Amino acid sequence: KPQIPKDKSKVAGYIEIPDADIKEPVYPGPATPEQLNRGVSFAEENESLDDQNISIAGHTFIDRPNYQFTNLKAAKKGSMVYFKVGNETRKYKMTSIRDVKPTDVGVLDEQKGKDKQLTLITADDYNEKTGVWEKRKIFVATEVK
Amino acid sequence: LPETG
Repeated sequence: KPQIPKDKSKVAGYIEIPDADIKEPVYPGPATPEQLNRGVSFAEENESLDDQNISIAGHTFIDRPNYQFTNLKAAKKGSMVYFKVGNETRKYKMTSIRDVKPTDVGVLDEQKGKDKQLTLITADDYNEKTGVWEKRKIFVATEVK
Repeated sequence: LPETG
């Protein structure tokens, strides 16, 4: 089964969202500033490609409109999302849970039902004291299967 | 949880 590298400097996959012109290599988590400096990365260090919900975080940087997840808001309901691993191209469609604040604006959409999903997180303003990206917006995509 | 980054 698809495995995420132990070496944090090695690419684990590729994520693409055509409608938003996003094409990025995905690195192992957790998503710290160093990891996001490398590219978008898995949310948690213990993430698994066999999980029902796979989370990937990406930066928002206005100096570079098409950098990582800066242009993710351009991906509306129904937008195709491609997650490429070594042996498969997984396809997902953006749901109505998009561009929403992590808490109270939106929550568990399919984390338990309706199948496999990808949770894309735009991250900004990392707080070293708490280990949290204070500025976050989530986008949930469900597998086309 | 939804998650964080």
